[PDB]
Amino acid sequence: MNIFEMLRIDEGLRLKIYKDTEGYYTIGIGHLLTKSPSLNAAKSELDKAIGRNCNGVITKDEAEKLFNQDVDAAVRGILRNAKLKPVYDSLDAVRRCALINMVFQMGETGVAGFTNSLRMLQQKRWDEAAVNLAKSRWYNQTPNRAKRVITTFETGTWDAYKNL
Repeated sequence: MNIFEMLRIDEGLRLKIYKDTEGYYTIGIGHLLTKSPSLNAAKSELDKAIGRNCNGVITKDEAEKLFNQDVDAAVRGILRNAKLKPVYDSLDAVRRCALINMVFQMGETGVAGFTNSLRMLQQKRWDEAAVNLAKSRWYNQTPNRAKRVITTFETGTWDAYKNL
């Protein structure tokens, strides 16, 4: 299993503009288009993103291209982030994937906000960190996905996804 397969399980794949769990216009593999309520603003962003008139629909290839960019930008974001980089550098390869997954879902800023949990992960206090992470709007709003990520940080294995 790798970051791509992991995120593919968590976000799903949709070839038609859709509304995410927060009600925002999304496409492909969790690619947020706009927080705006206008489906038109969404279609415009979509076209801007693919470089063609898509009329709200994209191919699998297009979805994958977007997904590659997004994973890439998530990693680069963590690496440029003064709060995130040290954590990421301290982690093993599996746990690194769990942090990338949070960043992909909630953005750099959002994750950078989990101060206490970040400190615990750095210190390698797995159990304590799994507990602190669960005390968040994130966990309450998308509990099954949060559980999988949290299990990944707790164990350092892909068990939560071997299921899936």
